[PDB]
Amino acid sequence: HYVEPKFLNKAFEVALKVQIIAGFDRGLVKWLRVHGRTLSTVQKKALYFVNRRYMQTHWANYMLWINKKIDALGRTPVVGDYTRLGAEIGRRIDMAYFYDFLKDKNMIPKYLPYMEEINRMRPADVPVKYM
Repeated sequence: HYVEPKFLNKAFEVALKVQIIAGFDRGLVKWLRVHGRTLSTVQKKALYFVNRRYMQTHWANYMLWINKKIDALGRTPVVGDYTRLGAEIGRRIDMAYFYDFLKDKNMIPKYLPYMEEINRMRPADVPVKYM
């Protein structure tokens, strides 16, 4: 049996997704400390979904940046490198600018079954596509 190669080691992909989602979520918690009493339970879940889907649709953009950092290391990369880079993305995207738009313009998405499915996944399992 042939083995289909992966385009990024699974553990490396997992470190990126865990750290990006964790960082986006940390900023959502700080934003909800201020605004959470003005949002319904389903609206708050929709914003958690927004975090995961934002990572998914910006994945290829992040990979371009990650790969330049990896090429600059001067050695074989290891999982810790992807943890550090995913945490940097997780902290630097100022998602509250988007939360403010969604709240202030009454644009928080209607919460749907597929969104709850994505929220209930482990970050490690959230699907990404390489392009």
